[PDB]
Amino acid sequence: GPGSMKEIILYTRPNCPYCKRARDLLDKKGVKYTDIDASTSLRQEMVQRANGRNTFPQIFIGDYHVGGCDDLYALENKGKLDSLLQDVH
Repeated sequence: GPGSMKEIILYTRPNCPYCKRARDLLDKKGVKYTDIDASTSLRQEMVQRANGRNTFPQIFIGDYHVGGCDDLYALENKGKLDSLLQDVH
């Protein structure tokens, strides 16, 4: 059958000295991450239709909302790498 690849979306402002880790890992693996401006005007609607209902900053991946930046790292190192990679893929 055909293939299947998910996409990663980060919801936050461009002034995130921590998010650099998340974006770094993604680009390092070789995936396409979408940077969503903190502006709720578009973030609220995006995150709302992305998960179903939400209006706060966090790290979205495929069909799941992580939350914190380091979170993705810890989980990925804990064994959730498969999911993260499968989502960012």
